[PDB]
Amino acid sequence: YFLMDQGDFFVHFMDLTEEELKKPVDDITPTRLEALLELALRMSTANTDPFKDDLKIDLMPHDLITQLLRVLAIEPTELTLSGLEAFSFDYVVTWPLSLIINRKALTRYQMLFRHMFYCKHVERQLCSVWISNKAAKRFSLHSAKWFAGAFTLRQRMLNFVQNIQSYMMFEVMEPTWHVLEQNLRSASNIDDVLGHHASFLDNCLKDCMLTNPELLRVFSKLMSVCVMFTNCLQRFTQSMKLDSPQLASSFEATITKFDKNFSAHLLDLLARLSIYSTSDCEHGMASVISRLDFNGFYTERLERLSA
Amino acid sequence: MPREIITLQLGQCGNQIGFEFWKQLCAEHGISPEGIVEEFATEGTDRKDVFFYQADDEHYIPRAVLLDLEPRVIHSILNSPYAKLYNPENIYLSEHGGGAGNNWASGFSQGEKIHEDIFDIIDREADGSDSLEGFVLCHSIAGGTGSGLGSYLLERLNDRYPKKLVQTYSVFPNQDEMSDVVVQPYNSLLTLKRLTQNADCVVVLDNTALNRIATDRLHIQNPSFSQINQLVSTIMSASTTTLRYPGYMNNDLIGLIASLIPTPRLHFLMTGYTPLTTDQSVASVRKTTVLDVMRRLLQPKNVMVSTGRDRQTNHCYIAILNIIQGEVDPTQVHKSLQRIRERKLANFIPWGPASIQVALSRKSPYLPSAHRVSGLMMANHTSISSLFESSCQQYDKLRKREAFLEQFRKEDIFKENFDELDRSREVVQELIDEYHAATRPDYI
Amino acid sequence: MPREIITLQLGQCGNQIGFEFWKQLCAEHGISPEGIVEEFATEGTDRKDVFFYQADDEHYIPRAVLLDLEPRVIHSILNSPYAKLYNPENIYLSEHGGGAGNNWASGFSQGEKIHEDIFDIIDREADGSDSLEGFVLCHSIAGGTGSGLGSYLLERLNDRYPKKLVQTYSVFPNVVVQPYNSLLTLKRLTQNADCVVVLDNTALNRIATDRLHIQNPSFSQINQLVSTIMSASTTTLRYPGYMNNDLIGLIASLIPTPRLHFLMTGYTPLTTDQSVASVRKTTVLDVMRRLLQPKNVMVSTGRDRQTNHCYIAILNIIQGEVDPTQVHKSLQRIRERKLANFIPWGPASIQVALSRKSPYLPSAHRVSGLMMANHTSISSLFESSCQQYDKLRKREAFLEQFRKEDIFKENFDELDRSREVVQELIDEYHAATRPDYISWGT
Amino acid sequence: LLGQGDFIRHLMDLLKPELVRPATTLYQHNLTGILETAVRATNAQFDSPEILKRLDVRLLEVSPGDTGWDVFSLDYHVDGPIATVFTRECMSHYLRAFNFLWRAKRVEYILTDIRKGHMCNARLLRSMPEFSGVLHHCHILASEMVHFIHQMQYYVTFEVLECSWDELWNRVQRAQDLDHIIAAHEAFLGTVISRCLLDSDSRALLNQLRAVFDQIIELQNTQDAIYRAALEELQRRLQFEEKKKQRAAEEEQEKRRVQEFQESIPKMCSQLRILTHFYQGVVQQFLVSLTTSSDESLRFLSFRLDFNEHYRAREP
Repeated sequence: YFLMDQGDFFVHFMDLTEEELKKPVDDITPTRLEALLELALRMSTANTDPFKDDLKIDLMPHDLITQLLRVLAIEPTELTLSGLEAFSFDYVVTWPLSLIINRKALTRYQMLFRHMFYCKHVERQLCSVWISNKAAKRFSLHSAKWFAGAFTLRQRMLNFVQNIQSYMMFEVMEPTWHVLEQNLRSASNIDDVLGHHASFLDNCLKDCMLTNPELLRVFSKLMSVCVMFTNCLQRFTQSMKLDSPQLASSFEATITKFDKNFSAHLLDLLARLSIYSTSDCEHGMASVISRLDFNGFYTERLERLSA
Repeated sequence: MPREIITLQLGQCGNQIGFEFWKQLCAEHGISPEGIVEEFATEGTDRKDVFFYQADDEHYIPRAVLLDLEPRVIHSILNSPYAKLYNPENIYLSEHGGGAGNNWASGFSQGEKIHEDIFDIIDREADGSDSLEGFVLCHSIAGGTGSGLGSYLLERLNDRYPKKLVQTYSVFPNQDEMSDVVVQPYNSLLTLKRLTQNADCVVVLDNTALNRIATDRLHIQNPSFSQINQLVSTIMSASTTTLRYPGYMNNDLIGLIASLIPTPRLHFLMTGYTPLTTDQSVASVRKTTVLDVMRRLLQPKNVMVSTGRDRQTNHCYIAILNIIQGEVDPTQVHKSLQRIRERKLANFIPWGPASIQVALSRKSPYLPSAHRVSGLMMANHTSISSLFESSCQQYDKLRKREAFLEQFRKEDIFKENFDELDRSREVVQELIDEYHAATRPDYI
Repeated sequence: MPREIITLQLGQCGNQIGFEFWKQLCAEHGISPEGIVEEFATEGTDRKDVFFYQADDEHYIPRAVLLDLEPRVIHSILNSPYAKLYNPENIYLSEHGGGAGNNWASGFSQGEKIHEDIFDIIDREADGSDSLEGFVLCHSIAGGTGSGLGSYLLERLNDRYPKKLVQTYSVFPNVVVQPYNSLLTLKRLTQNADCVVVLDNTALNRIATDRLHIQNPSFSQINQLVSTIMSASTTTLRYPGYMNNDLIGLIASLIPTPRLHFLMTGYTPLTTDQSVASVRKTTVLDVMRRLLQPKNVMVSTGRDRQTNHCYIAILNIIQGEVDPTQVHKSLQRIRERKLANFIPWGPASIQVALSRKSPYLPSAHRVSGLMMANHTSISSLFESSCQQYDKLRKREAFLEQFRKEDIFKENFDELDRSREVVQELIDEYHAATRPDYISWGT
Repeated sequence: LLGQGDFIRHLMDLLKPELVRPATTLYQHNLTGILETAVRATNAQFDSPEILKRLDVRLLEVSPGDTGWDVFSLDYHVDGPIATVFTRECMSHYLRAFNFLWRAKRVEYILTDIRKGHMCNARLLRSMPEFSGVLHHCHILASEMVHFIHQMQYYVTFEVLECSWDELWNRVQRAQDLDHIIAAHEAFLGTVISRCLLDSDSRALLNQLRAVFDQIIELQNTQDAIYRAALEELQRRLQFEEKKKQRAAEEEQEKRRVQEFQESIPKMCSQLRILTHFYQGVVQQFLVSLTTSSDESLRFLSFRLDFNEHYRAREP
């Protein structure tokens, strides 16, 4: 549920709550969210889990990025609120499992689930943008000059997001799960089990870069740039179908500006990761740079921006 | 939520491929030939609804419609062990067994004439699928029924489901062998045009390449159609392994389409499988390191597509997706990726986003795998344009000499003029030019 | 007090429909072909006094009278395994094997000639029934006995029991005098029948060919479908509950009143036993969508671009293990999506009744649902019948046999009145398509 | 609890000519005979014999201004272990739930009867369409009210009855003590009472449901009277036409009847429009009252009834 190990349930929840979570906080019915999640669990492979019904829809008290920044800076009328932003999984604990499961780990897991849901929504939006961008393939290739840049930017952003997501999923969260399993297998007492789980959680927190509100802001900026490009492409597709804000104002110039902003945010995140790798032996930033610069399209850009 | 795929079989070769795919799905899902679910496959955690629709006895019945213009393949499928596996209401057999006569125009006319029944079956499948993602059209570009009727069915599906992903299993004609159908080049051009204009993605399955792979790797002298059907079934199971096994990323066909097709025009992704060895060749527990798996996928001898190695144009892959089935260490996959990036084993598109994906998935528990780790490569590369150019050359050889043009002219599509064949040649040439630009820095 | 229903079977089609309905009732109550309750039917979930008569030896004798102008069908029924199930004293057959000669007037004359036996059987059934709700007349509108004798019996039942509902199982045609017989049967259903259930032969054949994959479907399949539909009509009477289990109430709910007696029938699932429906867990939403599919309608209504057909009233009898929350959700979703166009001149009549199937009947579908709806599309069939009647009348086609009858020996003013009534009914259903329909002329 | 079709279906079908009479004219023997005929015609005869022995017709105190429909109700007696499971409070809650369900069923049946009567006067008397502008104005509002009623009926079927039944069945499946069984039965009764607008703050909701049913009944009675009067006028016109066909006075009588119908159409249209306005106002007021309610079931019912903005385009 929280880590979306069962992909069928996560896909079903995304499909059912695409129009429900995307609605505002008071415009998205929490009962409707729960019903859509239940339908996702029933109509997905997660029904194979005996405790698949134990999961529920949860609403965060604040934005995930805002919470990450506030926690890092430790010692909602002006920010848009949406059910998609607040969508997450919740779990109840019953003693002595309630005496074992606490709310600090629960808060970390809920933050991870909300971040994963936002990333999945961004990837789905990029795929939808590229799918509607395929109309130029069936159309004349010489009447897509403005859309060529938009399609190229959508493909580049989707590929970068996919590579980053694959690297993160296989190196940050997966190491935490493996550490949890191995150390709990080596745990004999309550203290040993707590130490195992805490080692896994601390490895996850350290590898997820949950200490820089500037990094959270940069990731939010990149996601917003991708969303604006997708919105502009969707508006163009809707206008073309009928013919047959800032992003929607211009077709290619706005797409270029959004791509530039997203690339700047990604480069800032890469530089911060490289600095962390240089200071803390932390190979996660090097792996992220390699993943984004596999073909050297952005390897040269990152190297030049380092200077 | 299931991401349903409606398997459409067209022509004799298409019907054989569809029957093989249904048998492979039943075998992987522990479904008996009559459809009955095996006792060992009842408690699976795989998304069985995603890939197959169970029958009223919890019996995996593939949502496949077999359409053929001849009764021989239909009778063979209905007499096959998987006859009861498929639902009877989804199988349509044309009473007129005269076929298309190896003519794409005749096949298109037959598909248009049977559009009502085909459309009814497609609509029944769509209303019967809760979250249907799309339909897969398996047809042959060399035959008449497979080509024309495949194009007709694909156009009907594209019009009826614009929100559904469109994947086509197009059998390309043998570029090295003189096709027994003289109108084969025109039919291949028409099939290519239909795939380029109305299909979101077309996967080329070359029968000549399959025979070459069987002979060179399996030491199969003159492989039979049964061998080709079994290979197609194995390939379909490998392609649907990620859909069957709930993983961490790319759990839906929409995601697979997005990751496999960076260019809407150049959305054709070629397939490679490994290991490709005969059962007689017992390679002693050959430990496939992730680097070795990547090398095998990139190996031309493991590619099931005959793409011309033109030295004038430096072809490169627009995107690469590697699916490893079995117990694969993600650390091993990451080390292989790092070593491959260091060694430049594959040239990426210079005007395409950096796309190299590695997905970890588990193999089917009911299907015996001799290799603990298996690897399949799905990549969108400009090298397929060499095959498109070869098909265009064959079509031009038929069109310029008006060879086998009597069959096309006898149909309404080419009675007045050869605009259909000319459009087919133009679409193939346009795809080839777009692929050549994709190999060039000016693709973006 | 039991609530018995009297079954009147007229013509070959009517006799077949009645026999199939009796066989279905016997199977649902676990009654053998001889009418005796099976050992496994001692715990039957349906009280046989509701639909059948009980003999002194615990033998279930259905309260059906088979009237046929040809002895072949009577002999076939008496040679069938269900011969001992039916009481020999409740069936009257005319000794003169001349029939009606495919003439509505001759059929009416023959029915008047044999009125004594049919009327005596009806009187005996009514006196022997404690709470007889009404009679079900199953016949064909194009045949001779079913049309003429059916109209005569309907008029006699309306005159003797104006307070008793007259339900009819009219087999709608897909005979040169067929247009005249169809017009006469439609007029009789409109003027003397409280409800006429149209069974379109063309629609049944289309459904069978589309779903059963049976090349050149036989009349046996149509008869079996009619039997299944009639069993679904009485499925609402099997499960003790809240609402809508009276024959008159069912008439008022499916065919708004005796004036609006044209009601369409719908059955789901329409699939053979050999075709495995792909593990589609039958949801109330899916069942409603299947019933709402035009191909699942058992009435062949023309797709007229001039007339906007709409549903007047809908009564759905769902038999099986059904969760009321799911049923309510399906009804709500259909209303929200406007899946069914309700008559704008009347309240949206959407009723769903949860009923339990007979314990002795094996059901391939876990949940089944029968839809009886009064829809404006029945007027398409009425318009086709009126056009055929006008075409035959203008050329005096197949009028020689009618002229041979005393009713049409002098003139065809009765046929003119029937044609006028059919035109009035068509125009009334057209007004039903308009919101002004409630106070249309009213 | 009105869980199925047949039994109370036959009961109400017999009661249409029986239970419409005043409750003071209601007979215990007559109600018992109707119920026995319904049971023998339904599965209640084949139901549990203890249940059949406990199913009885219950009537309250006779007061002026009521009918036998609101008095006749089905009661399930509890004795021995059944008495220990259903106490006097349980019996009173069951009686209240049965009365509410009977009222809801009567409202739904009245709506269905009105719809059928309109759709059938569309067929019987549709000889002359000159009164086109009259029926639609009342028809649209009557359809809105009927949709509201159907939404309420689906809400009453599951938000109270189905939820309580599921809770009680699960509790009975997990019952290991008599105190646990008593608590489960009390919880099921309480859920039914709370969801079915039986509280002291929901007296407004019950009065609104009764008023919607009464307005539907009044509109149906007015429509039936108008249809009967128009059918009588049409019968007189048809008699004059038949006399003319068989053969100036007939022509003058027909002209006078046509003029009278044209003049009276405005009055019938005004009554229809008044009923339409009343039904629309009732629906809007019910939606407004439910909007301020804290119950999620009430909010969901209002949202379902206003998803298409049928009551929201009239009550902003």
